[PDB]
Amino acid sequence: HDDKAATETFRKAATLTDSLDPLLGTVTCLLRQGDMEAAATQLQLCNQLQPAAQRNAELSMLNAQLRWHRRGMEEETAVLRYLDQAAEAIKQDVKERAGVGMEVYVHLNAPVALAIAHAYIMHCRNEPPDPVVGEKCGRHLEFIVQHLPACMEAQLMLAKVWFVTGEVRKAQNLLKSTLIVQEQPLPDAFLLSSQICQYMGDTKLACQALAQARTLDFSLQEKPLYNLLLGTVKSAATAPSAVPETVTLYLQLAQAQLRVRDVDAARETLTEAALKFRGSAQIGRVIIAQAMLAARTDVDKSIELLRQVSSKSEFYIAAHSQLGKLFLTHKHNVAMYIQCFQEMAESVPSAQSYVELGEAYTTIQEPEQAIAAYEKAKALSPSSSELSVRVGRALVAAHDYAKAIRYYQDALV
Amino acid sequence: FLLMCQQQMADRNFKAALVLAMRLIEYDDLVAPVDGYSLIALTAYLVKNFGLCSKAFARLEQAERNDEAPRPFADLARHIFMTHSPVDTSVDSVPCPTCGSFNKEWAQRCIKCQQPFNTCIVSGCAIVSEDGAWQCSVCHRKALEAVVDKYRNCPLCHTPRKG
Ligand SMILES: [Zn+2]
Ligand SMILES: [Zn+2]
Repeated sequence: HDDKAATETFRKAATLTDSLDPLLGTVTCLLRQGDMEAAATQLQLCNQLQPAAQRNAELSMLNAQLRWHRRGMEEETAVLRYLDQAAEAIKQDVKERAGVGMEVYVHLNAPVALAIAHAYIMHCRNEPPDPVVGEKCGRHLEFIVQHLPACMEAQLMLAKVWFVTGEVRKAQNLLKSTLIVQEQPLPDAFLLSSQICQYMGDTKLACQALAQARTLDFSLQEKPLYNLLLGTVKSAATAPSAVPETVTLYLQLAQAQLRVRDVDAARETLTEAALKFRGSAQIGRVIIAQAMLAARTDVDKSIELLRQVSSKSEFYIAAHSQLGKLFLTHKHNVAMYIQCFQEMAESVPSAQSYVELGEAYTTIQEPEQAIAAYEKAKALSPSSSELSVRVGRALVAAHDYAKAIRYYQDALV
Repeated sequence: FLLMCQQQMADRNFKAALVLAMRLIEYDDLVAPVDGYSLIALTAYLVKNFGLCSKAFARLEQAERNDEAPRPFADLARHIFMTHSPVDTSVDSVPCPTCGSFNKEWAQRCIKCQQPFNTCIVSGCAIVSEDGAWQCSVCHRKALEAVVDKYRNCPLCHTPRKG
């Protein structure tokens, strides 16, 4: 990282022999320094010098590196292709040069190969599933880890995406096993692991996990991440030179302004960050955070915010999943509640929707409609036998003891 | 509602007892639902109708299962549901004065146009015509003429009639 002096060294080395690889070394360090213009111009040259079939590995990175800062949000798919263009190539061009290890690691360039995992994770989700690009993030890491299982740097990104797995028992052991043996890296996975345990319901150890991160240093507090996670169990966000990373920072801000009970500051950072992060593909979560506060401010403004998201957002149905929740204990609506759950049931059909709309019919104590919605939840998925238990419980709660016997016998068949 | 809902059995006109009893659903915070749903199921049985009794028994038994975590309301629910047909009788017998939509006698709003109705203070039926609606000038309540003619005083304030 002697970037400025070695930048001329590449320019000497590129003049000594004009080759694509050391030229891309010049583009890499110019990106760190800020000369995106010289970074973009020579990206064109290396694109023209591209080998026709076996596309060069570091070439696709300098495609993905330059575009990520500005075009990467708009190229969240396109740069991911440029990610895939070399990610499979490093899977393959190294495999083309296997056998003798000297060819393996020279085309590996693990700092480039680990930068793929750095690029992939910020493109991927941060939240566990319910009771593919995430797996695509997860597949390439186990590809990196399998050949050389010792390295903790590749382990930590692997141990991270094990949060997406949903095998919570097998994960939290692996999260614990790798963190205790290897002590040098950052411990923030310890907090995140215990918060998954609290997310399941295992809270007793989560109080002690806070101290475990705190044990090594006070330097964690330079990240405001810890202080919130400290308070979970029991200047920085503005960021001038003094996006999904900032989205996690915005989750920190959201729960902070949840706990502090500040109204004006919460709404002011909602407006400001929503203005700055409107173009992001996550603002729906942001606005429903607004909605989760706007219930204490104005119901109708919250409903308008809920209507400010289209069906292209993955959180949008989640938005409606909480918009229906707006009629749970505050609106106490009946007709509007049934309307909303029908809308989200037809918009994105699933067994779970066919379950929770059934829940809607249990909210209004209509037996037959709850029976029907749970029956089509059973019909939608053969993977609804665990939900078929709930179907049976709802129908016996719906006094249909004559047909309860028949439903149970057929389900047992 | 609770006083005349309970004494309606003494008044022997058990039809209005359900109309009174199905008005305390929104008042579950002030009076615990285990208190009112017992009366709701009791007056549902006494007029031999069902459907609403199924909902009341379901909520009562959910409360009991919350409590234990030997209950006789499960016994009563199962006994009645197996010894009688648990199907709701006719419940839509009043049309909306605005859009003509037939609604529940205990409905606080229209099921179609969503317009609230003032409820009778003694019988509990939603008033559809203001001609047969008597407005009290003291407690600011409304009732029906055919029942308020019998009572010389208001059921709420007992305001004497000026003459
Ligand atoms: Zn109407
Ligand atoms: Zn009065």
